[PDB]
Amino acid sequence: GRGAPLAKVVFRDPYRFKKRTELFIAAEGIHTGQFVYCGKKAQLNIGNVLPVGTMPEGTIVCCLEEKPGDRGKLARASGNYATVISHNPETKKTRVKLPSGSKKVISSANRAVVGVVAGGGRIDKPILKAGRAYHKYKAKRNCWPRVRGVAMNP
Amino acid sequence: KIRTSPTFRRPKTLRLRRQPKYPRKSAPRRNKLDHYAIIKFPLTTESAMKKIEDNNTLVFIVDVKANKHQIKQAVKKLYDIDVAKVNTLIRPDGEKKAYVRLAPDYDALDVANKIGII
Amino acid sequence: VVNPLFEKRPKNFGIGQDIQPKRDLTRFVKWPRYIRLQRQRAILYKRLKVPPAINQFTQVLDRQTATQLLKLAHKYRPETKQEKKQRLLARAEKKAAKRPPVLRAGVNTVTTLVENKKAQLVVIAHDVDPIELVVFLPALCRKMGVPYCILKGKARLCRLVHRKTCTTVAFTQVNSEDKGALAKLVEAIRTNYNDRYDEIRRHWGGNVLGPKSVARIAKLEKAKA
RNA sequence: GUUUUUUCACUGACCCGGUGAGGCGGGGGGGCGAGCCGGGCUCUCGCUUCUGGCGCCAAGCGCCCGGCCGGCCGGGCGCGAC
RNA sequence: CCCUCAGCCGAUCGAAAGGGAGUCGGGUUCAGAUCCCCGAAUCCGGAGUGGCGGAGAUGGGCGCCGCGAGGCGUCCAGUGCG
Repeated sequence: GRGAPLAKVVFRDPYRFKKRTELFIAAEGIHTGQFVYCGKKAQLNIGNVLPVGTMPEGTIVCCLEEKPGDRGKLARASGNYATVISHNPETKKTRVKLPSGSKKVISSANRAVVGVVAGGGRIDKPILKAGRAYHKYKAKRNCWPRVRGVAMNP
Repeated sequence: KIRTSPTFRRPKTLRLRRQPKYPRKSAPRRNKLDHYAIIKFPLTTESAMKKIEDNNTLVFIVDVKANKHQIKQAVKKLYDIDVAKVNTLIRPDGEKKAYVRLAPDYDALDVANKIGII
Repeated sequence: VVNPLFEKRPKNFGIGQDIQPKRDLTRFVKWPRYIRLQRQRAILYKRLKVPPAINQFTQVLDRQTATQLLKLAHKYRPETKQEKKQRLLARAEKKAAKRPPVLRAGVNTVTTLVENKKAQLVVIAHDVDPIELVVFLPALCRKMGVPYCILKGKARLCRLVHRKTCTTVAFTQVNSEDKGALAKLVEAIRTNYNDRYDEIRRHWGGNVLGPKSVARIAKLEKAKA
């Protein structure tokens, strides 16, 4: 029902001898066996999670939180990116340009994975056959064969 | 006195035993699925007498509530017998029929006469 | 004597290194809904702007005086329900063959002998559960010229009588040899409560912010110096 | 003083998100750089980025605790982890 | 009893075609058979003071008595081998 591939990333719990597994939205370049580093003091290369207040202007990020601790809402469809415009170190507000063109202000301590989302440019290939459209929408919801209103009765 | 978990679990309170001031019911219910109540009557059919003389098993019509275990205790108590196995089927009459095969120390035909089926 | 197989093992409990120890989390526990209620009821009473009629019950009598007061109060108890019967054992020696001073208990039967000029000192508990029961007795005792003190613990003041809790306890009378102890109490209590009454009436309690809201203000204050 | 009479911001009702409500806000022995001649001071960090391993249920240091016969066996409490 | 220890985190229902250990050959009736009979197996559960073998597990270094086995007291190892 979704375009972009996921990624099962295994961390180890800092508090008990468990092991936690989180489903991420894969950036283009994430591979299996790769280490990813999440949090404030983590470095700035693709797959890492770090707050938008602790990275330069023009940093192309994806899967960006809109309220701090909501686990990422903006720019997570296949091949999307919400680029950083500028900071405001006092009051702690960072401008971000979104996939539409809207430039929203967010609370600067909220996190995003670096790089653009995987499975990009998939709206280029033509469906061609009504059957492919059927097989697409059968994974999502009951919405496909759109009956236009003008043919219908009053 | 250290809280090592961020959760509050309900403390395990004591729960006493019942020591009731009077028994609810005066007398215990005297059992109604007893030895005589459980075995109604033997079948005396062509099939049943053929089963008696060829397979060494009696055929009884048994009270529909009864287990195989209760049948196997009942026939042992009511006929001074020993049983190999009991096999029950509920008939389309709504009554049970229990094929009680005897262990080889006893003959079905020897027992059929003394209980009074022939 | 020094065994060379015994070896020191360091646990580096820094981030992303070692499984953290079992430390005290009494601060970050998700408490039951009732504990959370009674706690941030005590927080409301510190944040909100509390009126002097209610707030005056937080100016409570000092430990030194309260001990001297309960030592005097302990001699003029009402009799226990079992103490009453041995007084009725001592009836028949004239019948079948002059009453002492106690503490007047309860609010109605102390209120009726503050208005009547029949209370020498009135003791009030600081912690009455609905406060409307007791709010006025400061005003009454002051206006009628009764010396009054406020003690901590209605449970303590109810253990003077032989019940659980008792909001108000009055001294109606005392004996000839225990006049002096009551006299030196009323001196140091009437100078404390009844004579500070124009001061008490204009004194709003509460209106104290949280320690980290205060600590944010103090940071902002030294940021312009 | 008790209102009336305008902009900035306060938390405490009320709202949203998160979590197994696990380290919040001050200060402090502690560590790098700021500066006066061992002395006391304003700020910056709080221990892991070379690999498709391993990581819990304590090591160590300090004080007492029942017997048996100042010499004969195993337990509790702190710091470790302000 | 009282001390020490315990996350999955949702009661309960929902399939005679999904998941789901283990029975097959011969004979037998007017009408039933993988069910009765005969003969070969087999899966799960249990055993009260634990029912029998086999495994653990019976080396190595000694010192006397000894014709040598081999015995007798000592002192070390053994939670299986290729």
